[PDB]
Amino acid sequence: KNFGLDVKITGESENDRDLGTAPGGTLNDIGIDLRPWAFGQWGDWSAYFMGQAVAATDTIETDTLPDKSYLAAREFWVDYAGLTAYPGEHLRFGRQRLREDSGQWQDTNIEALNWSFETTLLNAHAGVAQRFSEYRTDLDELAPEDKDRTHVFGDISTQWAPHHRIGVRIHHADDSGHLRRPGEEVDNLDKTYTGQLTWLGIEATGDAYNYRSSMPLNYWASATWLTGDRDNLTRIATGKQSGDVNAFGVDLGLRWNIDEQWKAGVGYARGSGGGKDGEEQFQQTGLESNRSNFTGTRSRVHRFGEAFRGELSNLQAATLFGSWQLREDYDASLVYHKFWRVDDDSDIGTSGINAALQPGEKDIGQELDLVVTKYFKQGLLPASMSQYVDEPSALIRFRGGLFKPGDAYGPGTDSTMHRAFVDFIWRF
Ligand SMILES: [Ca+2]
Repeated sequence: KNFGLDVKITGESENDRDLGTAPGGTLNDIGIDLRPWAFGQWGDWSAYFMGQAVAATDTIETDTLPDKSYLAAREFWVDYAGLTAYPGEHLRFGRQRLREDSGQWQDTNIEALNWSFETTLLNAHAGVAQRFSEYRTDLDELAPEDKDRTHVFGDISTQWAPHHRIGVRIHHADDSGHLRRPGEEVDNLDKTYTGQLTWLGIEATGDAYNYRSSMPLNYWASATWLTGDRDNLTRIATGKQSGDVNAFGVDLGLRWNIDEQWKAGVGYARGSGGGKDGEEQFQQTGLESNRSNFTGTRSRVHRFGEAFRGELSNLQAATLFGSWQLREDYDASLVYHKFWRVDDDSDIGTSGINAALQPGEKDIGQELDLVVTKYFKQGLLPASMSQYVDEPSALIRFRGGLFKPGDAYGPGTDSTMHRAFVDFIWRF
């Protein structure tokens, strides 16, 4: 198939993003999303384009990787698979899906040069990336954190025993911006800091993200060191405070495949925080979605809550989950989280909650998530297409989170909050 059209209809219900502390923050809306694509392959070469047309009753989210209507170019790349005789080896250039199984490093569409090498024994990847635009009719300027930020990254891992992998992973980001000079008026679209960061990681998995595992016990474990420096802006520009960064992040999980249908598991993750001038404040690459198959179903789930959508930054999370599935027809995940701040005086990086944290309070909150999918036989897509992980065929899916703020959110804030979606996907 050289041509296709992915059709997505979505309802999003959100209430209340700011927990009743500001105007807005709510949605209860519907949208249709059309994505015509073209694929072609000749010799060692291939090329790919995917566009996007969206019309919605309000500004809802139609993917998990501003006007009510817009057009976009999501993907456009050329690929060359002639460098070696390995079938799992190719080099890809242009705007593409950068993804890794945990989703905690990269899960995004971005302009890139990315080299992939996959074999039974050994997987490796290396690449560079940078955003130059959103390629959307409704956005004119990059987010400040993306402006002039380059990414270089790589990974290498081996399968040391059947279904068990271990490997290393690295990523580096350089903010080569010229922070607003002293005096000038700081724009909302201006950077809040610049610097250079390196993440060095080790990871071990045993069918961690394999929903068809032949093993009764699956696991994941990763440890990541973050080091570099930052120059932070101090609305008129007073100057900058430069400082080193040395921080740490970890993520652990166990999953028991009770039988072919039923699974249960637990998880823990921490990203350091605090220190002088935020020296020990861990943070992620900025390319991550934090979504994966950690509950052991075909459906991906936000590692840190559909609702809270925590970033691993001054953040501690404990997780409990069950999941069910029936062949390739259905799946469902039930997930419970509790969240804490590591340093009760610093912020917690990005989330799906826009409300101030009270100093001295560690109890961020807790959340219950439900994910339910029915898959249809029609629209079977080849595993080589990037959307395969989320939308391998036509399907209908419910994805929801209910968040209960803890003491870290003072009085005046709502006692409950939710974000929930229904997604319907059809493919022509
Ligand atoms: Ca509100």
